[PDB]
Amino acid sequence: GPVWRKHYITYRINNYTPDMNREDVDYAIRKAFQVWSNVTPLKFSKINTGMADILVVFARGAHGDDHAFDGKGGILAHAFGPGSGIGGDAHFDEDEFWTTHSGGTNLFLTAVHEIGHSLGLGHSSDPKAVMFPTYKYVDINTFRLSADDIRGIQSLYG
Ligand SMILES: O=NC(=O)CNS(=O)(=O)c1ccc(F)cc1
Ligand SMILES: [Ca+2]
Ligand SMILES: [Ca+2]
Ligand SMILES: [Ca+2]
Ligand SMILES: [Zn+2]
Ligand SMILES: [Zn+2]
Repeated sequence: GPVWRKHYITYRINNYTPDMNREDVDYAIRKAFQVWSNVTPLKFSKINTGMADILVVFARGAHGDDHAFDGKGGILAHAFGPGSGIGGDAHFDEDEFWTTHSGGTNLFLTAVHEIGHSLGLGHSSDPKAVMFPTYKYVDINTFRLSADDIRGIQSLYG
């Protein structure tokens, strides 16, 4: 399907969850982008004003697209594949409790998966893949993409 046709990609954080320290949100998102730039030719840059390729949004319930959120649990986040406008954007359900650790829902881990979608990946049937569509906490300090994730992304880029 669709991929970004350029190497320099921008992101912007639209708003911040009150669940976390601001700096921790910035760092979780930055690290999640780094996971993918590690294994592709892409470069990601945070911008503070204007139109970014990938807008990161925290919202609850109905929030202006065809993917209303469902309160605590269930759908944690969703993202749109590469394209103009809302293409690339990643939305996180504010009815979750976002964290830097094993409590609540880990923002970094969720964001790695969502950014996969923002870059054009679909879901994997392999439970070991970050793109497996079921949330399960794993240690973030030593996180690695599965072989399936790497072959998926390198089928699109590089
Ligand atoms: O992209 N959104 C989805 O696939 C919807 N499922 S999810 O929110 O439980 C979810 C989100 C992110 C994960 F890493 C795992 C599960
Ligand atoms: Ca939810
Ligand atoms: Ca966009
Ligand atoms: Ca919340
Ligand atoms: Zn949405
Ligand atoms: Zn998904």
